[PDB]
Amino acid sequence: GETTDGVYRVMTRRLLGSTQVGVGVMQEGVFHTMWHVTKGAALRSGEGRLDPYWGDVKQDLVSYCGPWKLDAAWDGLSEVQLLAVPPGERAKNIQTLPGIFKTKDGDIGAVALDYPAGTSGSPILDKCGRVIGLYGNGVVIKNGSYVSAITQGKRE
Amino acid sequence: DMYIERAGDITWEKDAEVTGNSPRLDVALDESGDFSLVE
Ligand SMILES: COC[C@H]1CN(c2ccccn2)CCO1
Repeated sequence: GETTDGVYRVMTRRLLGSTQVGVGVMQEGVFHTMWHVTKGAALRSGEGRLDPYWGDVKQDLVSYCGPWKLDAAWDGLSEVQLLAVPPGERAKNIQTLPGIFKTKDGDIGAVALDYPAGTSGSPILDKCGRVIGLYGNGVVIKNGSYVSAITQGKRE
Repeated sequence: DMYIERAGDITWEKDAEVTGNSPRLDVALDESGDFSLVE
């Protein structure tokens, strides 16, 4: 199937019509997405098949055809861009200054942008275009607004 | 079955729409990968 680097929609024909359940990143021959998008199931890319290679429910991440390749990190200071790919809508870059998720095991960057559930797996980028994490796993704060973590994996 | 469809290049767009705030939140992460607010 298509192995070109870039952002991709994760679609399903199991439900009514064709539904977008998420988004992912193709880089160095590996497809990267959030675990809750695919639940670890196999993926199709045209006539080709993508098999899961690594996954973790707690990190909420999964890679296909090879190990996690994305290792860029938010510098904790500058604005970033969410390359949002919403269901049935064109890819669109949104600039924001990330907030902070303070946890017992350290701080994580967070993006306060609200999109449909099927936008999960959309990449967050630095000024150099490097993917610093995926959008789609977060929390719903007091005023009902959505704040996602900047979820990044580990390159072995 | 699930399938992928290309949607674009991953590039920084100069003069993209600038929105969203930056909240500092105390959060907890459980074994199921669910984030929750700590108060
Ligand atoms: C009031 O809460 C709104 C929705 C936002 N949701 C999203 C948004 C983007 C990506 C993934 N999930 C989680 C469930 O709540």
